[PDB]
Amino acid sequence: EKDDKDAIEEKFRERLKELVVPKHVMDVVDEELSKLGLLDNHSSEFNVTRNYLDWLTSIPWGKYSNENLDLARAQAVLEEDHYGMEDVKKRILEFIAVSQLRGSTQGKILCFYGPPGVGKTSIARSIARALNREYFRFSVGGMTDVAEIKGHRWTYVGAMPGKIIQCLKKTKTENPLILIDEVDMIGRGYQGDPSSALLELLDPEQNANFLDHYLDVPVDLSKVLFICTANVTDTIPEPLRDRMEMINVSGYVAQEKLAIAERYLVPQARALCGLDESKAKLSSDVLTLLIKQYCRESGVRNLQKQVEKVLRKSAYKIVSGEAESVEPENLQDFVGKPVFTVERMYDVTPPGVVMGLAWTAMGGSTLFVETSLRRKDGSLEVTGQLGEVMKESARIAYTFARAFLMQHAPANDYLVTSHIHLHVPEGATPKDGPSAGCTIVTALLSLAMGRPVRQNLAMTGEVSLTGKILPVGGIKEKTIAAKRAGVTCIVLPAENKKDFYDLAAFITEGLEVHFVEHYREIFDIAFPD
Amino acid sequence: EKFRERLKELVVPKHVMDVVDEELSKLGLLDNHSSEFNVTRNYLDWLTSIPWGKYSNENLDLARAQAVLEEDHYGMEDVKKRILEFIAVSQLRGSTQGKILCFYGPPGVGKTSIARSIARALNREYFRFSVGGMTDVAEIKGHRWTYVGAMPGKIIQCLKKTKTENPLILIDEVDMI
Ligand SMILES: Nc1ncnc2c1ncn2[C@@H]1O[C@H](COP(=O)(O)OP(=O)(O)O)[C@@H](O)[C@H]1O
Ligand SMILES: Nc1ncnc2c1ncn2[C@@H]1O[C@H](COP(=O)(O)OP(=O)(O)O)[C@@H](O)[C@H]1O
Repeated sequence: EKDDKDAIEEKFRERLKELVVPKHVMDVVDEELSKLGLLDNHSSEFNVTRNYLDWLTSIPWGKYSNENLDLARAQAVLEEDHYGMEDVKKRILEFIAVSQLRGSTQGKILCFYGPPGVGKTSIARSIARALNREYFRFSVGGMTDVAEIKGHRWTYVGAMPGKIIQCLKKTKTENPLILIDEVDMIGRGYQGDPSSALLELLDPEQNANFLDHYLDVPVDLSKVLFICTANVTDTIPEPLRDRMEMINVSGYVAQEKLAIAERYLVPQARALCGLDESKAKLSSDVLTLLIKQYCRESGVRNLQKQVEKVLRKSAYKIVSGEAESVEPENLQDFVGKPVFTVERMYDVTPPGVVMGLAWTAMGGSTLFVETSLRRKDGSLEVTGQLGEVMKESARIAYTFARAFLMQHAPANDYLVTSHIHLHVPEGATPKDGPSAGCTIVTALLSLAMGRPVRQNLAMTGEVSLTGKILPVGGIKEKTIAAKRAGVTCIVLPAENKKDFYDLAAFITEGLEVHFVEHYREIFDIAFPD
Repeated sequence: EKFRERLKELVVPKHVMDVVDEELSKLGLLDNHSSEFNVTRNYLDWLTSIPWGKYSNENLDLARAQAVLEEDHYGMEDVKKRILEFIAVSQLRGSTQGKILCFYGPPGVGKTSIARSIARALNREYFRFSVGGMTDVAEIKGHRWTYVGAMPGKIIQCLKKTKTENPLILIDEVDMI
């Protein structure tokens, strides 16, 4: 009757010899071992007990992983592994200083929202490497159930604990670092609870006594590192966001991205062919055209897709025809074909038509605004996204434009006595709706005066009904697109003054900027006389 | 294992490995009695059934196309001329143009017949789905799996049935949108 112990029970005690299991597991193991010795092989509970003891002994209970860090060395690792993220490194070094007084780990939980292709997942690896800390990743994008994170009922046959516990086993961790991908993209289902379970993951006091369905024990992890990723602020659940340590990451400028590609992406890519690193001929010139053709997107995702394929092509060829240092002329040969055209395809802008800036999940983008005549009464017809907030902002803009006209040029009654059609592209968040307020006005006055703007001028601003300008969100992301599209001048609200000066270096030089409080100012700027 | 057999021929893109593996792994977690298991199996079946990176061969000639055009229909001097222009341009590049092709005329003139003839000319697989009188975008994009009798996008369907990456699709009655 005890013959069944020799087969499996032997492996349990040997793995547990070093483990110092907590207070709750004192009585659990005693109960489990006693049952396993006396229950038959054909018993359902025997199989469950076998699986339970196998998991408990595999879990790093009480075997401490020695967290070692150095202030100066950690800083260097960040510099070495990644380019940019200046603010992020500072913030992370601030954490290191915090932990050093505390004489132990600190359970500050960070998140980086913003455009993709910034390297959120890779930054985490470097942080972990700098902190000599073990790392694992969750994808909340597909998180749908609590039974995913907390496991299934122990009683149920063939049950398995949650992802966090699976993480605990595999990495042999006591002080883990955790990544949480796409917090904003939480899945749904009949168990809509994982959204609120993320809240449980936030507070260290709820991380402590974190119940697992299979382990029949609350799991005590306190003061543990976590990193999260997102796209835009609004999409994150409010109760999570309010306590979460919200931090932004910026996009990449042309020359910034070029150096990144050469220095990091190419060597990582060159690894995947494995051919000799020196006398590589992926010079700036080759990459400059890759920028123009593929890299309309703010991040490096499309560049990475291209470059990785460039070196994959090289690998094949080691044994496929004479490459003869295959890796400007032969750009189209090696890749295939050009794709993208000039962004400003009507640099000679029609009257009634102006371009502005808007923000999107994928990154900052340039959006065009067109007005058209459809030919007492007079009306504006609005098209595009049919969201109510777009309509009301336009109505405001429409009326102010009329108001502006009646004092500036009382003789003209173009806008007053006509039906005008207006179109706006779909690439706008709710907050971007107001953001493109003045652009409409300009377009309307452009259509009314029948003259296009001072050439190559972009702009972003909400307009009051009496014409004063109001603050807008996402200045960082919007400015990138402006420089990308190669605008001469940007005019912004006075209250947005701080944000621009605080940006990266590269974007600042070669851009004319004026700060505005009232639209009267923009009128004179946009139209010389 | 059977999904792996399906994936053996129709290999998914490199970023889809994780999605496929994740679904298959959690299928192992879900009991075959659970509601989600049945839905999961459908999702995986639909995913694997798509001919990812798999396309039937295309052998073609402009002169042969004219012979097909002549034998299938009489007349349409201008129409034959117009369509051979696109065939010529497509042959030159060896790939599909950015610009797309549409035909207008009286009902029963043979607009759909031309489409069938072009497919036969190119030795190309053919499918047709109608957009005449539709008002719901969800008809195009399908519905999420939680819907009772979950049904995907029509475009996804036609790709699956044709068992190719490069099918000839007739999107009829675009005017009646
Ligand atoms: N600023 C940067 N410096 C160096 N490498 C970078 C930078 N930004 C991105 N990368 C590269 O991005 C890769 C990973 O990108 P990833 O984290 O998957 O993107 P995302 O943050 O959009 O999910 C890494 O291999 C890394 O080399
Ligand atoms: N010029 C033609 N020569 C031969 N058959 C024709 C011709 N025009 C139309 N047809 C016939 O029309 C039938 C179907 O027409 P269809 O494609 O439905 O027309 P439409 O697209 O205008 O509604 C086919 O059976 C085909 O034989």
